[PDB]
Amino acid sequence: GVAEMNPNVNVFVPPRDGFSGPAPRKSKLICEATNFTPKPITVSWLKDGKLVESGFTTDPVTIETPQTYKVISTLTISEIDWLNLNVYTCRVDHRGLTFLKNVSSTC
Amino acid sequence: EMNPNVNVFVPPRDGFKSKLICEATNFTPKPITVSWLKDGKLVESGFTTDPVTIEQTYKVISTLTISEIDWLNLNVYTCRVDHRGLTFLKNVSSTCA
Amino acid sequence: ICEDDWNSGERFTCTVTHTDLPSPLKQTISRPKGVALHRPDVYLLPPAREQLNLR
Repeated sequence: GVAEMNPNVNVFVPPRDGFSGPAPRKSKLICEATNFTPKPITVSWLKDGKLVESGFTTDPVTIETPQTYKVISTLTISEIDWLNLNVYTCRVDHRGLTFLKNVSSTC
Repeated sequence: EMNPNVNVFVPPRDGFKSKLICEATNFTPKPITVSWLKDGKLVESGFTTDPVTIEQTYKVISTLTISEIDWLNLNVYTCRVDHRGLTFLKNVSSTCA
Repeated sequence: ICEDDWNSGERFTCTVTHTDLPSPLKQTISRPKGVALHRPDVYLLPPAREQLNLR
């Protein structure tokens, strides 16, 4: 068949005018990680403690001296759930370590 | 021939140099040009273009390298998309501003 | 800032870049014009005799 690092969780949220389409409007959530090796990360979405099993598309991990990689994910959400102040957490499992990142729309 | 859906993402309110993604999914044909602006001025360097994937539709995304100081000062980053001669603009700003 | 640039009556406002406030604040710091020049009068008031008794 010697570089061991930790992933950096980066969660993207839509702006105040990022919703479009017929009512109810829908948006997307992106959780990316860069500068980490190896790549045992499994994409998992948690909505207020509830595991999401539908509406997500896990794209294949691409390729960006250690060899780094990047993974891009997409989760379909709704505008109604965004107005109820629901915290979305991007679960990251890297070599057994659990990485969490709580985001919301509170100013 | 369909109009691409321009969507620009913003960093979270509670902090995160972040990145800007301008998705243009559900577009045809495959060729598409995506650029970036900064307060109405052309951007020379500081951004890349990911290869177009396959979702018949495709998927094209762009990454812009910005800073936290230059993002919370009422700066508009319009994602100019030229598709079949049609220029698509999307002006975004701070949600809490 | 040059000395001659301040007497001309220009608007010098500073800005801050903080993550808590999304909208920077503007503070107008300009010298008002049209005022006159008055010679200051300096007066000295000796302490009263009611305080020296306490020592």
